[PDB]
Amino acid sequence: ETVPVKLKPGMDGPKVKQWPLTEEKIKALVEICTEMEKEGKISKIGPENPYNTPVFAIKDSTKWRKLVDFRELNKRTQDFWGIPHPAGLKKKKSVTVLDVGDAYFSVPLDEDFRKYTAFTIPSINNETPGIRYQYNVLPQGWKGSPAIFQSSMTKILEPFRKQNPDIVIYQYMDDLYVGSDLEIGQHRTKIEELRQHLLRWELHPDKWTVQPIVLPEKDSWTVNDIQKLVGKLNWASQIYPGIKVRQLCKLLRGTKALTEVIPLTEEAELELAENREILKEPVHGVYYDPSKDLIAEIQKQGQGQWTYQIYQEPFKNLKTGKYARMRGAHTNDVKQLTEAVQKITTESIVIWGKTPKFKLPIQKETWETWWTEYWQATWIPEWEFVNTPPLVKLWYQLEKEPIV
Amino acid sequence: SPIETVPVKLKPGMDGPKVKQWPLTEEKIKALVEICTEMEKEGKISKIGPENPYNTPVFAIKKKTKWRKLVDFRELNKRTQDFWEVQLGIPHPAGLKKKKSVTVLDVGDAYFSVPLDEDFRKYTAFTIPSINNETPGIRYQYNVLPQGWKGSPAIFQSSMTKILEPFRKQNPDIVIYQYMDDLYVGSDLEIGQHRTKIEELRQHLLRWGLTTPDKKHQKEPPFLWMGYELHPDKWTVQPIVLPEKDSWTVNDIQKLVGKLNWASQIYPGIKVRQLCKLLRGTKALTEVIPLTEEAELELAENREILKEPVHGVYYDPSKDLIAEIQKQGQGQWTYQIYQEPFKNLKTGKYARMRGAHTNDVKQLTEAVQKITTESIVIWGKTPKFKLPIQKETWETWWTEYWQATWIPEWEFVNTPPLVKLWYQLEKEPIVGAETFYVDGAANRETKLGKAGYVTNRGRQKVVTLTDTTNQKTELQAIYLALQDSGLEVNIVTDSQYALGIIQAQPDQSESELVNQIIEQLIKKEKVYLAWVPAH
Ligand SMILES: CC(C)c1c(OC#CC2CC2)c2cc(F)ccc2[nH]c1=O
Repeated sequence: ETVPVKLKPGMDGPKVKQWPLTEEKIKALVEICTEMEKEGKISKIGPENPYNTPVFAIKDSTKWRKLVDFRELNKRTQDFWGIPHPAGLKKKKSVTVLDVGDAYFSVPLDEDFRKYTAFTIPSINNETPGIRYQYNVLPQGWKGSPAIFQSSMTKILEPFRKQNPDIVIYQYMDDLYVGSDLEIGQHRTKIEELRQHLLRWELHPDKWTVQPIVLPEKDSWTVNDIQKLVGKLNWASQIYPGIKVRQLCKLLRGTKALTEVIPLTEEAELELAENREILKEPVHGVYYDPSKDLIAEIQKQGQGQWTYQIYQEPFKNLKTGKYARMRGAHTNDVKQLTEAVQKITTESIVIWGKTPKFKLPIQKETWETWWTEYWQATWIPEWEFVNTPPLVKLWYQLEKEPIV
Repeated sequence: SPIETVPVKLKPGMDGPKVKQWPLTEEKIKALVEICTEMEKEGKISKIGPENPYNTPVFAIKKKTKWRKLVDFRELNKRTQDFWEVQLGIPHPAGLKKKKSVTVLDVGDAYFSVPLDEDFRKYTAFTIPSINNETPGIRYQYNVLPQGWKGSPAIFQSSMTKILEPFRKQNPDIVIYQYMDDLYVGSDLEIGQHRTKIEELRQHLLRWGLTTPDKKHQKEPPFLWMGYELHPDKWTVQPIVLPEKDSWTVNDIQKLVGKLNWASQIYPGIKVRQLCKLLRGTKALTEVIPLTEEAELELAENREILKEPVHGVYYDPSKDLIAEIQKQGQGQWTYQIYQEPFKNLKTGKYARMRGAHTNDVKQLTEAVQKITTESIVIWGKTPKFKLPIQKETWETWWTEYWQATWIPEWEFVNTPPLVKLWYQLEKEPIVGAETFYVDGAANRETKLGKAGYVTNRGRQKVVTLTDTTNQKTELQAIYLALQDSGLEVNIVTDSQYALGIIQAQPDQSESELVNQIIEQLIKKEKVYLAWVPAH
């Protein structure tokens, strides 16, 4: 049967415009839609339906997959107060994700809500009217879906959860994250055991280390060196108030050549040591607030490197990290970025079970024109475009990297 | 017609219009009476009575000279629900495929050929007045899509789509384009074959109540489409005419600049610098400004350029897609997309985007992205690019810029001027070079400040400025530093904005000052900027 879903009090259906798609992207979407059409999952609609949601095609695979941007619809969809986050997921040696998105087509969607799921397939050079459809079943990418399908979901799962009670199973949107301490083989053999089970109807969290800030060291220091140091530390004091640059800043008294060498007074040398001590650990009193938005900022470090911080309150980070381009992205910033965004967001999900709000160091036009070409996740986080403060970068560029 | 009606409802709990009937003369009335008795029988409208509280004002106008009629749905419309947008994105000539034959059927009384949602009909009610407010006037309502009603166009095109679904499938090698009341039909069949099919189509329409003629109103190539004349083989640009007068008003000069500006896209060389100039301090649209010699000149160079025939080719899916760009001056770019040399599909240029502070590579980038999007639309593919920038320049810039950026597959083409970096701040302090410790300080309220420097070498200076601001001094400090130093300099500052220049190294800004500093930066052989915390 169908449960009566509605929109949040006084909210109207999305009416987001379809962004231009590639030829190959459309050809696949039409294919994909005619099938679903036939299969009864979707039905063409008229002009009397004024709503719309963007759609696109993504690919690990070579068959194309259909992806709908239900961000607007979701935000407008009533709430259902799902599954409480399993604090333990983060402490697993290895987690694997699975796309249980296909399970929804099975359940029908309240007839009175369908109109809001409208989406449109564009036509090159607009030589054809777009192809309007709407859903008859639970849509992949909608929040109401995993929910409405919860009873059925849990149901099917138990038998495995019990055969394997050392394994953790978490559901976000269309995904399923399975975490166990087993060894790679025994793990993946046990997952396929889970796939099989599911069909009859590689993350490693514990390795994500919290990385510190390492301050340079030198045989000799120059006016510039100290100056750069002072700049970073001063900023850094916004996090650790104990940090002090008074003795150092004294060594900076005088109009001398940037390249000149300055001897470090013992006072200064202590001050530096005292600062290295402070930075040796994350700042105290930072705890995640579930009733507060999660935020992720990213900085482009250059040479394919990227740094990020996930926080909720300025300077009170919950996690910080680096990202190095993946083999292949060599001449593409956008690829690294989207790839990076996807990563962070999974960790985010894996840890607090919710996607963060992003601040991306890219221009809106550039992002919007190409992020889809490198997107792979079923979900889509929220984002905003910004200008990276020259200092925020400089500080985190300072983070510590392995010995080898 | 036997086409299923589209369910229509009024905006959120509102009510149908109840505007009173404008008073007319015995003459305008007898006309509307005539016309309406016709429509009454053609089945388009129906005589109703006192059951209906709704009403819209009907009018009587003579066109170029029989008495016609006009109904004003302004109200009904503003009360009618919303529909999904009607083709706002139309095709662009360069996106069309060439065809053996192309026909344009002018679907007649399109609107009035489609059934109105019976439920909604009541709202369309209107009334034919009596001789100077006598006894009750004649009352009707529409049973088909009304000319001028909000939901019409949207509802008509759907109907047209439903109706073409069969034929289309059945005639893959036949391509149709619906737009307004026109049907553009092309194909690569043989002229007779074409003719036959057209007629088969034409008849198909009739089977649903679509009159579409042949013989009289029948349109004939080329075809006028937003500034172009379209031929099946190629397209050509509607030759644009600039009037010659001895009295130009502002209005005249703006509209002129307008048409010229449009011409800039297609035609190479169009300029309006001197024309725009004439608008300076104008006191009235009707004002008469005399064209300077300079204006009279370019106006002349433009008339000549515009008397050149610019023709183009259509999209061939089996050939590469190429786009080449030129930097016609700072912040201005020209591009042309073609497949076979010199046979352009489309061309165009981007106005000097006067930003707060960027550089040519970034700007080049943006032009590339605008194009890319355009293309994705027109051809659902993106072009291979030919850019006037060395691949080495690119690599150096991009790989170090603080912001994510990209350029799809592109190739270098040396068609000067090339785009290049005007300078590059040193990565490390310059050994040997003089060090300038700069500082600017101004009273934001009295706008009185000073700016100066002191080098490790003993040089020093200070200048007092009136009607300035702190940021300005800060910059002027840096400006004098650059001015008074050799070809290699080291400059330290506590200016947060200088920290910006360091990260973006802009080669053009909104501020003349920043501009000046740039001109200086460009001049040194080596410069290392260092920012240090203030106070
Ligand atoms: C069927 C459509 C898309 C089509 C044409 O119809 C059309 C149209 C609107 C003016 C754009 C068309 C018209 C021409 F005058 C020349 C080439 C053409 N090639 C085509 O593929």
